[PDB]
Amino acid sequence: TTFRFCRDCNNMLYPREDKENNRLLFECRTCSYVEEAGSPLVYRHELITNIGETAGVVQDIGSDPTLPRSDRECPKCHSRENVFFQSQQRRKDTSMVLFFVCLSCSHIFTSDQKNKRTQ
Amino acid sequence: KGSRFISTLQVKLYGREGSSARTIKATLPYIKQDIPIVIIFRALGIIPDGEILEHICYDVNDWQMLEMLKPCVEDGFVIQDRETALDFIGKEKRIQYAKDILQKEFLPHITQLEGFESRKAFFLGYMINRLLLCALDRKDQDDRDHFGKKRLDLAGPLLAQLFKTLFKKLTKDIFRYMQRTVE
Amino acid sequence: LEPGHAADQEQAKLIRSAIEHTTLKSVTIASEIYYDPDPRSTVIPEDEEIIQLHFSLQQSPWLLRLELDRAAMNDKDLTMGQVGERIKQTFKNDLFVIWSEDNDEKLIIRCRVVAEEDHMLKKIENTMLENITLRGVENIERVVMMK
Amino acid sequence: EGLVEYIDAEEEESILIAMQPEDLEPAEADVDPAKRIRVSHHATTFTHCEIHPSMILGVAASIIPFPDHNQSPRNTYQSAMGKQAMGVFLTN
Amino acid sequence: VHRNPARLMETLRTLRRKGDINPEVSMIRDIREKELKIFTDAGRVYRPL
Amino acid sequence: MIVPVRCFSCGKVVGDKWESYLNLLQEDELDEGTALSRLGLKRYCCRRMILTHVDLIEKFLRYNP
Amino acid sequence: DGPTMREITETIAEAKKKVLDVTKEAQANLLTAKHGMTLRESFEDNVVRFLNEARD
Amino acid sequence: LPHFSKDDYSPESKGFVENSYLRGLTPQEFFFHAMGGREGLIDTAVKTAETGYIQR
Amino acid sequence: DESAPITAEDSWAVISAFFREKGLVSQQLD
DNA sequence: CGATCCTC
RNA sequence: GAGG
Ligand SMILES: [Zn+2]
Ligand SMILES: [Zn+2]
Ligand SMILES: [Zn+2]
Repeated sequence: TTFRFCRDCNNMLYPREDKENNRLLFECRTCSYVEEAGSPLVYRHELITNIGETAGVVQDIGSDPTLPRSDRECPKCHSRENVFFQSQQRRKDTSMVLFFVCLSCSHIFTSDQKNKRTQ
Repeated sequence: KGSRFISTLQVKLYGREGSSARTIKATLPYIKQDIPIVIIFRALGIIPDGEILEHICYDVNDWQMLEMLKPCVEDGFVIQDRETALDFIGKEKRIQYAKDILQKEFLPHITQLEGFESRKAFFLGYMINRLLLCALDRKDQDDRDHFGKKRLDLAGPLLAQLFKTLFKKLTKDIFRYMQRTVE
Repeated sequence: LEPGHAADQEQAKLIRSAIEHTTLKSVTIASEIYYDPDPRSTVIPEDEEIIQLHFSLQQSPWLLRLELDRAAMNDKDLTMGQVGERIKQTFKNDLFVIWSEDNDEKLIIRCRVVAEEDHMLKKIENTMLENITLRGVENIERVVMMK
Repeated sequence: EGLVEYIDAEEEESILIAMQPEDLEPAEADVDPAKRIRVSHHATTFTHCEIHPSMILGVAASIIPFPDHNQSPRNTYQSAMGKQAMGVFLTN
Repeated sequence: VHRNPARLMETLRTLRRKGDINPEVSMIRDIREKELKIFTDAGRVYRPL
Repeated sequence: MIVPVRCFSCGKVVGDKWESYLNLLQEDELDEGTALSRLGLKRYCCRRMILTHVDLIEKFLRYNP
Repeated sequence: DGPTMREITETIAEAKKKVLDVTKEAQANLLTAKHGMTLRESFEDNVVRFLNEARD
Repeated sequence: LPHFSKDDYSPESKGFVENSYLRGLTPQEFFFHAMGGREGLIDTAVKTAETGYIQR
Repeated sequence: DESAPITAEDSWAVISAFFREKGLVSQQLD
């Protein structure tokens, strides 16, 4: 989605149609501000969600002593120093899939063989 | 170390799973009905929508949580200042009661003083963040059986409860004996 | 099952599909609301192929775009046309529905309403997901084939 | 001297504990079949070690000979009974 | 809040392990949740390790 | 609470053996097993009689009256 | 028996391997649950079975 | 338990007692058997109260 | 050697050390 | 409005 | 309060 607030107000910007020229704009309701929209996308729901699986990837991650280490090689660099975890998306219908964080380049790689991913 | 004053605050996410227009309202001690979250922030000092949301959402890239708060932004759209926000709760005198209720009753742990609100608003935001974090099915509902979240009251603590009570009645009796000494 | 013809694995798979209550929610990945004003010329470059058709054998400049999960559609005996013709037979005239073929790489449904517009389409999407019985009997949440 | 330290269930969440000092951390490269089955170190990212696993128990259970060779309810029942027993409660 | 909690947490533990912070005080660093939690309060059941 | 006279199980007198036993451990510096055997406590019913005896009378005597 | 114990031990090791493989399969996203149940629920049902089987 | 690493679905990790009461149970095994055991004592106490009422 | 690591038998000295200072009912007293 | 039997 |  990615939505903005008024440059001056810092108050939520609301959609507005040109009608004449047929184009997406965003108006402020606190003041007289108006700006063009970037993407036509106004609302995004998502019932089957991919976001929150990698939630918690912090540079200090390798220092968590409770997290397990795998014998896996990083696709990027060839570091075998890495930590791993299952989906942090604490939902019932979730993949048994693992996520590996290479402890030498921060690269996040997966055990998944079906799906690709762009994180 | 100062009395045993308990007041439970609830941050209630209205709207069922699959119900459109999911609003967030808070319970305040001695306040007849629920109050929309943005109205709490406004009554505290946080006025712009972006600043209110800045306190709840800790990452810009998280549109999911931001779309979750869009109806709250609408819920209190009619209120755009601390004066009318405090006024909502509850002459004139009704605003003072609300101002006092925010400092004395709302989050007494943290402070019961006056010059804070920033600490209170940020924490209220942390609370909502945690409420959404779960609601967004990213986090598991808090375990009320975790031992670490339980404390054991021993000899000292139990004696202290009684002693506080007993000494106060004694203190009160001295004052009644002082008051009776009109001559 | 029907005395017959009861020990046939196939007929069972059908009766399971005929009775298990299936909603639009159970088959949708995400629901988007784009500002697509030109009905003939789409702003989404993936959809371009879909738009070429649905012309032979006035609207709203706001598009409602649902992306369906192939797996779910195959767990249920569901096809795009089935879902599409079911969305059509709800609003009848107050909504225009176009859709992707079953063979097509992505499973997409495009909807348009037939002042104060942006609020209405968000209300319709809620009625679609939570209030549309695609197939199955209400209350029958799950059905299992057992020998 | 910081050789030992106090942990509560909350802090317990952030630490990795070895069960044995030796048997949980020497090194790696035949066995006694009579001896029980003890897994592997596997995790090595340790921050602490258990003083003695038998310390998971309290007064009553501490009296049982080999509860590690008993059904769990029998240890609970025995714990109830040792409080019905007779003997020198005090010298005075 | 704190930027470089790894440094903060190493000092905090050092002090408790030296004695300068009461041994019964609990310091819990949640790396992935960007959180530092401290408890000085009575009632907490603890055990030595 | 003093050396029981006689082994419960068998009857062999054990009341005359306590002090001799302590000396064998103290003076002679022997182990319990050789000491028990030196006193002629051959059966395990007799060995347990002395080996497991706890002499609380010493504690009881420590009380002032 | 020395021989018997040796055989019980190997019975348990094979349950440990079956449980590892189903896990490794699960983690590769190759495990596909049958109608009516979660991919996790099916994995769990399976693991518990191999283990119960091993005890018997 | 805090002796395990995060996300461990292994037999040993989730309450599989590999050992016989003869061989003896490990501390981890010991605790998990106690957890199972407790639940059994709790519903034993529940059954007796509930069934008694039913009978009446 | 003084730098050598501990065995599981060496645990009992630490346990003895514990109770020789705390006893069994410290929670009460403390 | 209910919530196993016994006596201390 | 303790017993099955
Ligand atoms: Zn503005
Ligand atoms: Zn790497
Ligand atoms: Zn004898």
